[PDB]
Amino acid sequence: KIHEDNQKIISKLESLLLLKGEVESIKKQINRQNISISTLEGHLSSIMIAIPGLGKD
Amino acid sequence: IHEDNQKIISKLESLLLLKGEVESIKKQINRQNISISTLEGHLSSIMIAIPGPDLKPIIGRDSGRALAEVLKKP
Amino acid sequence: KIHEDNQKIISKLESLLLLKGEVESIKKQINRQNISISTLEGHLSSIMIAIPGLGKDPNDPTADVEINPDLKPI
Amino acid sequence: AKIHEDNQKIISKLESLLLLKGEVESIKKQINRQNISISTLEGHLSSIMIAIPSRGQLLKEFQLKPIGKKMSSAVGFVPDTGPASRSVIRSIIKSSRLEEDRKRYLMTLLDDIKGANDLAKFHQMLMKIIMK
Amino acid sequence: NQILYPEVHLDSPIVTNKIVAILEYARVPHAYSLEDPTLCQNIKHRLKNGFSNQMIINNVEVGNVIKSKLRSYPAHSHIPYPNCNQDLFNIEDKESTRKIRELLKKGNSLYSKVSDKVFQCLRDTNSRLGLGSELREDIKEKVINLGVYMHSSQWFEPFLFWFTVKTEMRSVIKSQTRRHTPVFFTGSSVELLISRDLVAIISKESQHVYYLTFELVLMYCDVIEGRLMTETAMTIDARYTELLGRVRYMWKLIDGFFPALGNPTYQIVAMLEPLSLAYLQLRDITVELRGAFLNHCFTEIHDVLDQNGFSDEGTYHELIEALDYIFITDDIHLTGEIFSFFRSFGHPRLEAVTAAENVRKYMNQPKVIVYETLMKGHAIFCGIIINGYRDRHGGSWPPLTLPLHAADTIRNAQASGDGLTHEQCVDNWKSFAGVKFGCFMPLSLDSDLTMYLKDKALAALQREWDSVYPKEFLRYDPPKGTGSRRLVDVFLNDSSFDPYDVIMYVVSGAYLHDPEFNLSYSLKEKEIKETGRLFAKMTYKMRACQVIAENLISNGIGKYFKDAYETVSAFITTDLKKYCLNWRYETISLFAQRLNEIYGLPSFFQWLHKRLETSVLYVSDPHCPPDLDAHIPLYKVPNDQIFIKYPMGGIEGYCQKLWTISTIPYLYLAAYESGVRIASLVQGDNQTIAVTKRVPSTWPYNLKKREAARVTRDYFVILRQRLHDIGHHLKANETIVSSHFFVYSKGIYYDGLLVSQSLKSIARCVFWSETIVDETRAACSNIATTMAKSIERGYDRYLAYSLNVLKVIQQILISLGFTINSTMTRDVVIPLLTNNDLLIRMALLPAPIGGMNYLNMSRLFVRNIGDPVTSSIADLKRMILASLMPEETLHQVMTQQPGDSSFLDWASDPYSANLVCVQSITRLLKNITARFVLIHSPNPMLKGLFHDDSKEEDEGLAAFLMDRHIIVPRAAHEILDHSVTGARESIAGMLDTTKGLIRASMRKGGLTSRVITRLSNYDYEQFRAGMVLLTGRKRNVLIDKESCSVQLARALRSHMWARLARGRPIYGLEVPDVLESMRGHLIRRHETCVICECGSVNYGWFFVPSGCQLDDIPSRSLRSAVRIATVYSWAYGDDDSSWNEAWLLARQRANVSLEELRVITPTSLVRVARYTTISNDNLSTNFIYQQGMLLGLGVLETLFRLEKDTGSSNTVLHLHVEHPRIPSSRKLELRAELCTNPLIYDNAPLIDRDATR
Repeated sequence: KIHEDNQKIISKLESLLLLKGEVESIKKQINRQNISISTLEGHLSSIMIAIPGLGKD
Repeated sequence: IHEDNQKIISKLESLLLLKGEVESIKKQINRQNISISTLEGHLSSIMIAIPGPDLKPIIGRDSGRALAEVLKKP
Repeated sequence: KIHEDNQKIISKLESLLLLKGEVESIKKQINRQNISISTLEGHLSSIMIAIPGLGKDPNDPTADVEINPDLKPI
Repeated sequence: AKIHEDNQKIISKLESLLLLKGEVESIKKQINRQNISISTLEGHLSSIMIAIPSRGQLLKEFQLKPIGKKMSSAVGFVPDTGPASRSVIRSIIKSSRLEEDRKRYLMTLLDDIKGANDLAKFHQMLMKIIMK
Repeated sequence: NQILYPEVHLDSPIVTNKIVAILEYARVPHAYSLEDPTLCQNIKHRLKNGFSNQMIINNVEVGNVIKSKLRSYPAHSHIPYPNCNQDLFNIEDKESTRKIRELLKKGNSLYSKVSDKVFQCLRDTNSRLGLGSELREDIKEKVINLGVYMHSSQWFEPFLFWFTVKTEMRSVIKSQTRRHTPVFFTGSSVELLISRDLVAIISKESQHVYYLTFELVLMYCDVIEGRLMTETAMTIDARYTELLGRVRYMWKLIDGFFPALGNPTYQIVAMLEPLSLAYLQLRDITVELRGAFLNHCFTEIHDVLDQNGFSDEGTYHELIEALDYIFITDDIHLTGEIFSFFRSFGHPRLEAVTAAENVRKYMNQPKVIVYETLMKGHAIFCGIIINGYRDRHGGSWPPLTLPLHAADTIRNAQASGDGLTHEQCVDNWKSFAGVKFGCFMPLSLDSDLTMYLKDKALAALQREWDSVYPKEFLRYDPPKGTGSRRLVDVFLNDSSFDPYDVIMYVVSGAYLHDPEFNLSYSLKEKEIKETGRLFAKMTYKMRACQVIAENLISNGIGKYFKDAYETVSAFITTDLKKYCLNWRYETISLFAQRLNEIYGLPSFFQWLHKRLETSVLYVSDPHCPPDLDAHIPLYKVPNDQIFIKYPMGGIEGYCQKLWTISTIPYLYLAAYESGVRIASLVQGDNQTIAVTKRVPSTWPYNLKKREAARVTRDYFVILRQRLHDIGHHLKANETIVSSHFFVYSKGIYYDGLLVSQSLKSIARCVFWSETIVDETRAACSNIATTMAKSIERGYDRYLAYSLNVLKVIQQILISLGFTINSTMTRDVVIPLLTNNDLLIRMALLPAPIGGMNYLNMSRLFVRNIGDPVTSSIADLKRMILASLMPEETLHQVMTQQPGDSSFLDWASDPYSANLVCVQSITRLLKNITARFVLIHSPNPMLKGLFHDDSKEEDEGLAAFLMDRHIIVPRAAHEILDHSVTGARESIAGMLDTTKGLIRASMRKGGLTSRVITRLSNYDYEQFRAGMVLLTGRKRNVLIDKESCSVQLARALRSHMWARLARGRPIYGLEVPDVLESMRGHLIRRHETCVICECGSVNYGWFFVPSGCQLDDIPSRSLRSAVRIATVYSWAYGDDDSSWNEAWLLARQRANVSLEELRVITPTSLVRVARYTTISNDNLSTNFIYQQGMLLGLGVLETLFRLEKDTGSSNTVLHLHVEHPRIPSSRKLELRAELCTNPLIYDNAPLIDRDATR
């Protein structure tokens, strides 16, 4: 029964080890979006403002 | 030993509860990924070329009233 | 056999203890992310009040100042 | 007893994973707060850039047009174009500390020169004489 | 009114449409052509309708007289205003100018009597100081024959004609204010008609006809008189020999260009001001900086000649050769004298459409700016504010909120309290992207009143904007105007004025929805530019908000913005005139938000652009009418003619400090990118940037200037790029870069030398002065001031004194014989004109002792003389010793009839000698009008400052201070200046009444008829008092000849003040004269005569080496209370009884006790002066020694004036020098209740621990 319980512990530990790979996939997706914010911040740094010639009213 | 093994299985069931939370994290990153992609689509629209490339975007005053005067007619 | 199974349980448990360094790594990426959003909000804050009529109805963005310069006529 | 001692080591590692449970839950709150922050940022960004005129147009010569080597400016004088440059070179000869016969000889040489590049060669030769 | 005269000098623009309107009402044909024919339609419409008034009927008869005279001349041709200038600069008629010729010939006779003795007195003065050996021989012939040189000039015969026409026209204006028809006066070559509005001149030989208005006559008189005085001054003085010929050729050349070119000649005249700087830049050491700006000037002159039709290659080359003859000279000091001849040609005629289309072009231009450069300048701006608040508050950071994304350098500097450099601000410009300052600048508005009293014209309402145009020039009847015209009239008559109410009128947003807001333009009075310049007029509340906004910027944040190796600098001069048109809302917005956060006012500093973007602007001149059939509101008016419909820009002025403090960060950004150091100086529309780089000391002088020029050129390119990125468009051709010179207010600075315009003040030395009544004394004081200013800028001293005497004699003769005053009775004119010696003695006697000479011989050498009475008596003794004036005149000075003045008049003027009828009458009229309008003002800011019984309190205070056993008049002046009396006098003095408030007080009746009759006749009283003084025969036996001037001045002050003083002593007013005390000796070689002969060892030592080339290289009220306590404790003694009176006087300004009050209360000389070593060791009275050093510098300047270098010997110069307690007899009347007005009274003692300030 103790041997049966130990195999159940091993099976749950392998399930948590499969969860680790999904957590690492979260890290890659967070890092990819961080670059996307960074390149958008560069383009808002390079904005030129246009002023019209005559006021409307 | 058997009583200790039931305690170990009891804590392992609590540790398996985190899988729904990690999927909840994944949906939030997916929701942000749509939000950034719409902003990148909005950002690429007002980009033009400048003679002299640089590709600096230009924002108008009210809705783009100044852009009819400054820009070259296509 | 049971003692050999305990060594396997500890061996699989070691990599789960190493997950804490990865979880702390996510914390640093979120901290870097909220600074990067804060740059965008700082750029949005300056552009909105420099260009008039762009505030998207916030009741006069220039008027966000504090009012106690020994004035108080109201 | 050794197997029981190992099981207590199993329990202590599982409690350490339970301490990690709260920290991962704290990450989900910060990602949720960032999505609200970027959505309000999206609403303000969508309000601003509605112009939508990745190239469609060009500016109609609003640039500074930086100065050429031939053209004169406040940085320096370079001879170019027609009538004004000859008058400027003549004024530099007449205002100089040179001898009068040398100034008259340079007037004769300046009246001889016709080309625009040869006017530039005279000006570099003229400034060499003034410096010497 | 009988107290207002027509204006002597021109303070108004020249408008073509006025001349066209008069000549079309008079129906006279004319040759003018208008760019807008609108007036030329409207008049016709009125003449189609039959509209007429008194001015139309009066002008028909004048035109009929002109047509009846022009029937006699068949081939007559009218010439317009510019094209006739060469004729009208040279016009003479012998028959028409007889009386002024006889008057000036009599002046030549009197000066020929006294000129030799004037020369002898000046020669003795020169020989006392040791310069007698170096006196030039030509100076004698120039002094004796000065009138002959004045009368031999070519502008004398023009000046007599134009002075006659001006004086006869002024008689017509005042007399008409019988129906006599003006008739022509047939001269030898000129036929003349003078009316109130028109002068018709017909030349009999050429048959040329000229029609002129009053403004043109005033302009021609000023131009010809300035040319006459300037040519006389250059002919007499020997240092201006070549400049005389060059400016004569300039006059001939431009006067030749006037008939053919016309009004575009003034563009060449305005181009004469860049050309001197360009020809001075031609002599630079550096390589390509010589002919940079001359190329732009020559290109623009070629463009001016090409556009008008003179497209010939021969003409331009001859003009270049002529300009090369005029502007090339060897002396640097004579280069900048061409700036003095800038106004010698006249002023262009103007029209509103050209200025309107220029501002329309500039303010309706689209722009694209860059966000990054704007944010970098914003980061530098924030860094300057942070460093200023750290410097004034002990290193503490101001209240601000850094964003989350701020750099670690900025956050650690905020935590550790460390200042920020410019590099940290530019590199981390994203750290200042979302900062928000706290409120740390107070709004002090109830403590200042100095600004609203300044007069500023107010525009009309928006509902009634056509009221400025008369019914005569309009096709429709304009609405009658009800708005007030001036700022001070609204401000004083305001029943409820609150300084915070207009700020609420901005912040609440009522200015954008105000129905009566209006801005208008008006043409400038004196601009050489043909387009001209404009000044703006606006309504009351918006002008008040403008004044309060500029005060808030000036008193607060702007005070933050004021500032084996050697250092070299090079200069950039730029113009800032058109920068205000270039500013927009997007560029200024972030800077205005930061000022809003600092001052705590929401949307206040953004007011100008938001108001201008929704309003229509127009240029207003009465003779230029709108092209409208009926009355139409401004928003429906088209964008043509004088109207600018929806401007984007800033008006000239009105936000200048904000634009300046926004502009400086971009200069610092270009400095950081170019790696140079900047010192920046801002003049009026001129900016000088000094670029500094460190250089080795071992390098020669040639290479260091090349290095400074190289880094200056690189900085200039980077600065042009960064100013273009925000949209200013610096336009590099107009700016100038130099390695030696820069221009500022005094003159040109050239490598430690000052190049000054000495001949400008001589051109400003004219007859009469800008007063509403013609006074002789103010005119003579103006002559003395102009001659003294010319002496300080480098003119010769003795020649200026002789010209001053000649001009005083001529001014007295014009004031007696050729005047429009009807109060000049024959009882004073005939005795003065028949007796020559009486008039000469009146002209030569100094004014502190009763004469009409306002220039002293000590004043020619030093700026400050101590006692005017003692200096005047010393000058009179010099004139007696030189036989210029008789001895008995001195006795007359000591037997003069005393005047009537109280203790208050003595305390206001401590050096007065109680003379009869000396005070300027315009000052008296302004003081009475200002006091009346400030007492009778219902303004709540003036509740208790001005009372009906103020004058009795002031006289009681003066009689309390100066009726003690010893009279000290200087200390009482200092007490009254810092008391409530001087506070009221300072508030009344800053209000300029001008003509308008004097007329308004005449309609109110504050000026009584006795006041008008008495103030109308004071010139006759001055001449009567002078005649009674000089004809009296009373002698005092205590007057010894060549006695001390100090004892004579004490006896004079005791005699004139004997009614008030009653024999008590007077202390603290006597000082020895500068010229009498000091004797000079020059040691060229072999010792001193004075030291060996007299044994005197009290002298100052001056040394000039040989072989040097001279030609080339708390609250204010608390401080007032402290000053009152200090002067009263010092002058009247200190004890227990005297400190009570000092506390009672000082309590009225600040809220302090007795113990707290005890605790808290405790030039042209430089040409020699760079080489001069002054040692004061052999001296043994600080004022006497300081004026001695100034006299020594003046003597060494006079010695080396005409010589280029010190020659072969060292120059050594020697200038030898030859109360327990006062108890109070009166008692203090004081005031029953202390005034609590915030301008004057300080409610809190504030910092009692700090005894400084």
